[PDB]
Amino acid sequence: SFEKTPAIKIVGNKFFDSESGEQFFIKGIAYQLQETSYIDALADPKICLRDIPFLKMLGVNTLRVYAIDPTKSHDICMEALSAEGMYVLLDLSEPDISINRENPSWDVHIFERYKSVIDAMSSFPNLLGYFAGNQVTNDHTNTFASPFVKAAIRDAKEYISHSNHRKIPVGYSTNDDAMTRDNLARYFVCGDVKADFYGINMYEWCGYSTYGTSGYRERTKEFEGYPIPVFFSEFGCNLVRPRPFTEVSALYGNKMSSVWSGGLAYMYFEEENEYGVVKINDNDGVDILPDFKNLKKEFAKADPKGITEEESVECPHIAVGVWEANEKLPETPDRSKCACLDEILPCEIVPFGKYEEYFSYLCSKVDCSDILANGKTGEYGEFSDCSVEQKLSLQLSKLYCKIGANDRHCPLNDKNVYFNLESLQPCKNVFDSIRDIT
Ligand SMILES: OC[C@H]1O[C@@H](O[C@@H]2[C@@H](O)[C@H](O[C@@H]3[C@@H](O)[C@@H](O[C@@H]4[C@@H](O)[C@H](O[C@@H]5[C@@H](O)[C@H](O)O[C@H](CO)[C@H]5O)O[C@H](CO)[C@H]4O)O[C@H](CO)[C@H]3O)O[C@H](CO)[C@H]2O)[C@H](O)[C@@H](O)[C@@H]1O
Ligand SMILES: *[C@H]1O[C@H](CO)[C@@H](O)[C@H](O[C@@H]2O[C@H](CO)[C@@H](O)[C@H](O[C@@H]3O[C@H](CO)[C@@H](O)[C@H](O[C@@H]4O[C@H](CO)[C@@H](O)[C@H](O)[C@H]4O)[C@H]3O)[C@H]2O)[C@H]1O
Repeated sequence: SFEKTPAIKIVGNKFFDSESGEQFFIKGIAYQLQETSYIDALADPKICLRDIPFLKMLGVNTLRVYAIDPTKSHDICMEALSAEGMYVLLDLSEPDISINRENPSWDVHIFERYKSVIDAMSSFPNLLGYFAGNQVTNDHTNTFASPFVKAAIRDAKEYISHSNHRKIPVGYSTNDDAMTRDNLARYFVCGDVKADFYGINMYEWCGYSTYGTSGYRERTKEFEGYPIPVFFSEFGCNLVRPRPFTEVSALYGNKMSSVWSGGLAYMYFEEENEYGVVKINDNDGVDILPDFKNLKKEFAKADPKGITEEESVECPHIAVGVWEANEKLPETPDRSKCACLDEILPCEIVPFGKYEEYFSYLCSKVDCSDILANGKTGEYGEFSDCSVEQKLSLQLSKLYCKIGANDRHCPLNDKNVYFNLESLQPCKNVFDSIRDIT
């Protein structure tokens, strides 16, 4: 039963309870513990059922979760959250499968991860939204990663649209770098593809600050009229402790409630970074920290005055060293096309420092244009959406064919290289593409 959490929908630049029609404001906290490299607390009832009572005391209605394991069940925890009126904002990526901001790709491997999370989590009415990326671009040196994130938003949205699932919105979470902030926010609502909502990591308010002096007034004037819901994906600067959380009074106050859809405190668990409101002891029990009462009191005080439901933008121009995100986006990764490489290529490589070494080597012998992806120029190779191993295998196979010894000896020395016997057996279009490529 999900009665206490009606699905939230988006109308204009606001969230609304789909049953009541009242504006929904996020009063949230980040909930993530640091087998899989990440820990999925929502897959383990002994963890989530310990914490929900404290989350209830805090007064939160939303958790932000950075990584789930899609191979595990989540209904116990999601139902337990619903019973307390709590929703989940969830990233689609995980640290080891996270668009690489320094070497960006939007490919079948990352897309498969995204689909897996969508198929694991979309049945829950209290799944508020998905993040298709989190601070990928983070300064003026890696703005070219943003077209890859936009492609991911488009493709996650399309995958959801074509699925039988409720049309859970797909958004983006960004940092607060002064040089890139404005351009990023415009980019994610520009042209033909838009984020559904937008979260900003917001640490401008530290200790006993004010609306005017923190920078909140400037950010609020900045986002006034923004076409999609906007909120703080993180808040809780820890410069002064115990954190007063007096920013909460401002965020849900009259001047900010008309622009922002609330925010999520960072974070629940105390870990090496010192941002918790609770600490898990040696006995796996919850010890409440000095911050907890302050957040609780502020959330309890917060009463945002909302409206009721009944009541294309130009992309930033390109400038070298300032903004290098092309409006033109990578294509939707094509699992079938890429899977036909596994079938027809003579020389294959099992997944692995070696990528950079081997691409350097192979791309000195054959033309790697077909696997390159350039977010600055909007030039994306025909097989740039395949997995890194598929891309490497393509180049190795091209070299094998160029040598033409046809002796089943693949021209790269590595235990991970093998000749593909399936290649000898008598995907038609991909074959034509690859046969053409030789
Ligand atoms: O670095 C790891 C971390 O980085 C994040 O991205 C950051 C981003 O948060 C950052 O945003 C800038 C804010 O820090 C902002 O904050 C200023 C605030 O710190 C300052 O505090 C006062 C303090 O200086 C004083 O001594 O004592 C008083 C006590 O009351 C404090 O209030 O107050 C300023 C105004 O008075 C306030 O602006 O400043 C700028 C301008 O808005 C923000 O851009 O920018 C970083 C560098 O560009 C950026 O890397 C990520 O989100 C996170 O994931 C990473 O882990
Ligand atoms: C906001 O600021 C606080 C404190 O200043 C900071 O600790 C937060 O950092 C997040 O904390 C979480 C743990 O509490 C982490 O899970 C989280 O990490 C990020 O999670 C996303 C979601 O799964 C992944 O996509 C990240 O993975 C990296 O992604 C980048 C961009 O795609 C890639 O370049 C990297 O290859 C990849 O590792 C991941 O680190 C963490 O961000 C702040 O959000």
